[PDB]
Amino acid sequence: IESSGIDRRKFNRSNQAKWIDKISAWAEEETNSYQLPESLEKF
DNA sequence: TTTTTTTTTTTTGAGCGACTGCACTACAACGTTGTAGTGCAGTCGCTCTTTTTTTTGCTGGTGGTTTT
Repeated sequence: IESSGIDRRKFNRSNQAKWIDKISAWAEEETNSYQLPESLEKF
């Protein structure tokens, strides 16, 4: 846990859990950008 | 095979990016609280060119406009 990393990441993981329902969509969630190793290491 | 009427407009920009406000936790100052950093959402500016390039048969040839 970093100072830039807020404790509301479980809400983003719950939003990503509701995203995996069907593959008919085309646009992914913005919160996947929270799960990047280039962004998590800098935070 | 015939025939009738009639004068009212509307609608239209959206993605990119910043400003500002409220919530939310991390961490140091004085268990608790104030300050700092970030996320999310409502509100708002802005801005979207320029232009020009061509061969065509004067009557090419038994052709041909006009009055009773």
